[PDB]
Amino acid sequence: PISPIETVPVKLKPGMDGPKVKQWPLTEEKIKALVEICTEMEKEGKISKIGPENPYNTPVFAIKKKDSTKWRKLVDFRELNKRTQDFWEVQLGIPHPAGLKKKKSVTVLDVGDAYFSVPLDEDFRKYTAFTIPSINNETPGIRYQYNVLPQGWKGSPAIFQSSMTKILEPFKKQNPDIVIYQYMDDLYVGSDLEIGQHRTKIEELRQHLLRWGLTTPDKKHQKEPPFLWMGYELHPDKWTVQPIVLPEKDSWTVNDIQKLVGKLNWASQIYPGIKVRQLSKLLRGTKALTEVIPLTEEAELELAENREILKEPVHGVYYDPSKDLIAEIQKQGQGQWTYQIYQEPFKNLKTGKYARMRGAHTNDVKQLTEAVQKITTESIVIWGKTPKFKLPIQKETWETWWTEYWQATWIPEWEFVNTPPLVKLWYQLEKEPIVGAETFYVDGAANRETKLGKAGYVTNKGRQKVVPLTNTTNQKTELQAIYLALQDSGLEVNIVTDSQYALGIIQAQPDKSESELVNQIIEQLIKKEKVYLAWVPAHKGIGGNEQVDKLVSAG
Amino acid sequence: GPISPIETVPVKLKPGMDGPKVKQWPLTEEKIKALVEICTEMEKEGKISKIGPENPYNTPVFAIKKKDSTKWRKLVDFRELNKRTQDFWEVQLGIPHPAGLKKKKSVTVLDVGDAYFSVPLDEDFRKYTAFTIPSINNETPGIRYQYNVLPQGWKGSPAIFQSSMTKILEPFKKQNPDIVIYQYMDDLYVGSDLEIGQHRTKIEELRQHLLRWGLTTPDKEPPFLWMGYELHPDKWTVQPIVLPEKDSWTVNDIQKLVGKLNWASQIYPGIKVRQLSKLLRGTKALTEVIPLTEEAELELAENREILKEPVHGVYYDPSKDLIAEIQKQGQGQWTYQIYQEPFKNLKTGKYARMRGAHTNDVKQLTEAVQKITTESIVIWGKTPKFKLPIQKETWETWWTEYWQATWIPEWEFVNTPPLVKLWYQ
Ligand SMILES: O=c1[nH]c2sc(Cc3ccccc3)cc2c(=O)n1O
Ligand SMILES: [Mn+2]
Ligand SMILES: [Mn+2]
Repeated sequence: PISPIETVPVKLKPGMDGPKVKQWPLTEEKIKALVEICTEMEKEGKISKIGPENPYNTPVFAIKKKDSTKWRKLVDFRELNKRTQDFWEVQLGIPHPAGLKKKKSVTVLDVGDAYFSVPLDEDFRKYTAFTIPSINNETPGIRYQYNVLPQGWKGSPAIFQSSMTKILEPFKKQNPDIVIYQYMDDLYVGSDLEIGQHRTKIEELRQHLLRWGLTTPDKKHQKEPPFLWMGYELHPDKWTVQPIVLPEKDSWTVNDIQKLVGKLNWASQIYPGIKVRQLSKLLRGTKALTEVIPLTEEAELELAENREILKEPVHGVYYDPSKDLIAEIQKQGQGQWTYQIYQEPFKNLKTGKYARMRGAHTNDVKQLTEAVQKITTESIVIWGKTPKFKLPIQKETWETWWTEYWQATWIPEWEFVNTPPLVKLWYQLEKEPIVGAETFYVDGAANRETKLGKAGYVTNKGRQKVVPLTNTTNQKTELQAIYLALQDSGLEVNIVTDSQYALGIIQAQPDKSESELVNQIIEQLIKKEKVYLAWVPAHKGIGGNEQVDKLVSAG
Repeated sequence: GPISPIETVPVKLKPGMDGPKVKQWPLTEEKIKALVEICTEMEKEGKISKIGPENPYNTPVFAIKKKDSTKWRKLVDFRELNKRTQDFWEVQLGIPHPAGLKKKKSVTVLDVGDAYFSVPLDEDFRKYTAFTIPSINNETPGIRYQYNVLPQGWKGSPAIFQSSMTKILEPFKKQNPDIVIYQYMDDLYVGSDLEIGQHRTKIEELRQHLLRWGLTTPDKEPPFLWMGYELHPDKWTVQPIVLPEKDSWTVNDIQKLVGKLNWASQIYPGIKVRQLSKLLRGTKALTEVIPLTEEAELELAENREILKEPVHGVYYDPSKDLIAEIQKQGQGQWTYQIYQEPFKNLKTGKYARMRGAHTNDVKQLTEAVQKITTESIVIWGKTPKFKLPIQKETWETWWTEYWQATWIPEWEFVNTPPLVKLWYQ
């Protein structure tokens, strides 16, 4: 049998030749199963016996899927993948079901078997060759090569998808009102035809595909809501993701963890708070598939919290382009934010939770801004437009923040929603020095060998202090000095520093820090009624600065 | 499609470099619709061809509307390809910049990028121009295309077209020898000292020269040639460093001054602060008024005079990057400096009351970037690299909503607040 589909030219990465992982012998029954598999693949043209001038070989395992006595062939194409050209990988993310619009009639067809129905570039086929080992180690091995896209080869997703797009193009042109969405194994077909006509178009589509050698099995044709497409349950007016069950194992294989990471990657597109860092670290190295890894305690905290999030089903509604998109955000504390995207109240398209980006010093307004940006980009991906925002920050608070913040910053059209806890500014510095407020000149100094230092102030009233410090640095003493001045001043205070670092931290307007010292300074700033912070260059003869510099010099 | 009648120029990437592999960013629905429409017609005209995923290269695409335009224009972000493309001096098709342009009383910028599509692109180079129109919600694979003709926004296109542009403009330049014309990327800059009415008439004469050459290579060809954006560079001003004039100085005022003069002494070596700092002896309240001594008033006067003179040792080097820094000053005001070596500023400036003033910082910063880039093209002939006072994620969420130019400069993000702000304040 020959395929009418034209092959895609494929190349090895520049400079590289065929595979160099040779062929394993295995037990009597295992090979006994393989010849039956490969003979029946050769019957449908998927593989072909090759001649005596092919020098390539690719390894193979044998594993079971749900354990009957019928072995499933397992090929580790990681070796061929690293020598195969890149393909521009067109879809990074997966469709989200709330991006779908309502269709009178919907059908989901399965083409997951189609990989083996797409021919592979002939000049590349020789690099997929393998050997069935001798059964008694006497006769030469039967050598076959792949004629079709193999499962697990890096090019198969790209080439299959490209082939489907080209086969589907004429059909979509003939039927501009039908929507066909493609994502690997499943094909979504939606129309607003009455159900009888829609059924007819489906049969036309299926005959079209078969003409090109692509079959859609009769079982996996879903005509009842819920249609399952890409793990989503599509009902007529809502969609559901059923709780995702993760494996439970005493010891984990690399194939196990790889399959696990892929499942968690898909789930993170639907569920929030899914983490994959620590599990992926276990995949480092040239480790083969059947090979046992130990779980770090990081990896099991990651896994355990994932299973708790995934306990719950997720439901939502479909997109109505005739209506606004609305996004509402709430502060949940400890760096956490929740959000809902909807068009009519309480009918959610998507809900999620944003975590603070890590860093030494932050504030709630910046985090709110980050959450807005993240939701915006998500909404562009899913629906192609920016939602209108409902935010727990007063318009006056936001106005004070953005206009006075030294960086450019902005939020798109939004309205205040009175959902406590409201985001607020916890302190605001004066723009001008305070008449009648004591002026504290601060400085610090530390020995870079011993870590011994001093922090202190002098004031226009003759108030002075210097505190010796152990286990410190020059920048830390500068912050200690400011803290001392805040502690020992009245509710209104002018403070003069020469530390661009310390000024810059306070210029960044934090309301929480990883540094306990910055936090104590924040606490002080909150208690004050007015604080003016000025900067002067060190060692330029400025009176009070020079006096405190001498106070904190080592003795 | 057909092999073009015109013979192509061989082009290569820089030695040792591969082509671009840059992810497409997500696009709004209106821009995807515009791109699908534009690319469908360009494909029918043979300017681009569909490709598959076996082409491993990619460059981002989006679409913009020029100022006061309602028509979408395709904008491919070839910044990475442009960095990886050979220089065209050695192949002997660089484009030199005229120092007289900035002196003209009027300069009109024309979009001539459509002309480039009349010249074919070297077949072996086409794969490096791959781009992908994405789909809403990842519902369909992106539509992948590559160029068969000189693309807009690629630095190779004006280089390879220049011999044609020279023939096209030859009769107009002969008849108007005092008009200065400079080509930069997709734009033609046309400067004259004529009266504005007569200037505009000359620009229309030039436009007709270009459309009359449109008869000989039909791909319709006046989509954006119609637009005339007008500049007046002889009236461009610089924002010098100024010191306050006050009848009463407080301790805080004098501290601010010494800090500014100390910083400025890195640019102007003759600056002194000794007599001013002498006023600051003791440990004083910030709001106490300090009367200036004769010696301090003379030091301040001397300093004001130094700051009125240009910086020493500053010369433009076209082999070096131009850098532009921008500070947000508040109340819709934005300062900027252009330099190649720190403290050797080629220009300093200040903008106010731009689109988005008092409501949208990102729009205002985008406009400043565009104005600074236009000035740089006019003055020195190339675009600066920007240091932007904004977080990456904020800028990258929004800048394409406000971009109105057919070039795109390079940029980096500044996250530590500079004292330079109060100094240019
Ligand atoms: O005593 C101090 N000396 C200095 S030098 C400096 C930066 C610098 C480094 C090298 C040359 C000139 C200038 C900061 C401080 C400071 O904060 N204190 O307290
Ligand atoms: Mn100091
Ligand atoms: Mn000091």
